[PDB]
Amino acid sequence: QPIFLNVLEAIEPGVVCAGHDNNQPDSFAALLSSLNELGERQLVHVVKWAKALPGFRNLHVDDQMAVIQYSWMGLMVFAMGWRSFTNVNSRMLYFAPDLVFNEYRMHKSRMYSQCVRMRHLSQEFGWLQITPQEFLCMKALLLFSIIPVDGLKNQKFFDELRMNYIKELDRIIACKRKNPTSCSRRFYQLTKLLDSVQPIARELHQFTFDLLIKSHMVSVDFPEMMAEIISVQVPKILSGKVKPIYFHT
Ligand SMILES: Cc1ccc(C)c(Cc2nn(C(C)(C)C)c3ncnc(N)c23)c1
Ligand SMILES: C[C@]12CCC(=O)C[C@@H]1CC[C@@H]1[C@@H]2CC[C@]2(C)[C@@H](O)CC[C@@H]12
Ligand SMILES: O=C(O)c1c[nH]c2ccccc12
Repeated sequence: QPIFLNVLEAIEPGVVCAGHDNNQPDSFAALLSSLNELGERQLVHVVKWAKALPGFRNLHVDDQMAVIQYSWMGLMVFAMGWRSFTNVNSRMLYFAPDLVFNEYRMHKSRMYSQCVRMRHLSQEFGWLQITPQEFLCMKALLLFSIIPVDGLKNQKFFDELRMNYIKELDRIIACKRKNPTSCSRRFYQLTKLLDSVQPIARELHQFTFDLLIKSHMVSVDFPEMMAEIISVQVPKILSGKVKPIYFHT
């Protein structure tokens, strides 16, 4: 910053619609299918976003795809939680302008427990009085928060990149604090918030995987990219071959 901050703010994705038909009565098939589609559409914005981040191209072409394919879920949840807080003060999950989840939908989606956790994450944005800038940095960092236990092709470039994004988050915290104790206190809070995202993602990873398996049974449509990623990338995470990077133990 100003350089770093300018970029993140300049590349922040715009509003993405789900294409849901809010005129038809709610149903598991319709709601989940809409969530899946929204996922596809968003995945495209995430790829272009990540491929605009400072130094992202320092990563091997294969690792570039790897990081996105593993962290998309977390990235989308953290971003969904930020929208819910700013647009409806966490009252409901603001997936998209045409896809807002109230208590009833949280129930009909059959993933109420997961909606509760995500909504709790949204509430954190308010309790911790997270700023738009702190949010942007954290989200950028989420892209580099999950890798295979055996590392990537060019692991070194990844470490350097992750290290630099952590440094940037530090400057964001320092560029608005006089006390040397307030800074350390904030960083602690932010890393705690970042970690709390992984557990929520894993539960969604397990849920979507199971849904994909019995998709044909429950009449739930899965976009092309979503189906491929969930049947090839997600399993690696659920089997322990790929794991998130926690700040705290
Ligand atoms: C070769 C290359 C160059 C840049 C990026 C971001 C990637 C990862 C990447 N690309 N794509 C397509 C092109 C199918 C939309 C992806 N779709 C889903 N997940 C991905 N990680 C990616 C790959
Ligand atoms: C990432 C999405 C879609 C993008 C968003 O705003 C967050 C939201 C979180 C729940 C995901 C959904 C995509 C489709 C999934 C993966 C369903 O299959 C089950 C959980 C859904
Ligand atoms: O700030 C970042 O994210 C950076 C990634 N690669 C770099 C090289 C020099 C300075 C900052 C960065």
